[PDB]
Amino acid sequence: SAPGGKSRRRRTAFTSEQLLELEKEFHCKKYLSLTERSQIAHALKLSEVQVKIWFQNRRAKWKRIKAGNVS
Repeated sequence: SAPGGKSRRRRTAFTSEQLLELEKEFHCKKYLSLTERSQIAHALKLSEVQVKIWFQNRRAKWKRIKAGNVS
């Protein structure tokens, strides 16, 4: 059963199916250089423009849980 979590701005036209590889690289390495980012982008059908903003999502995960503030 999926964990849900109703916060998601739809800002792209990718699918879980094209995303598989795009997440799979996190199991190879923690970082995707320009040459490396252009592999998956050219591996399926994706747009290196969108890849720029795809990284704007890579902070939400722990902030969902670590929803908290500073003095």
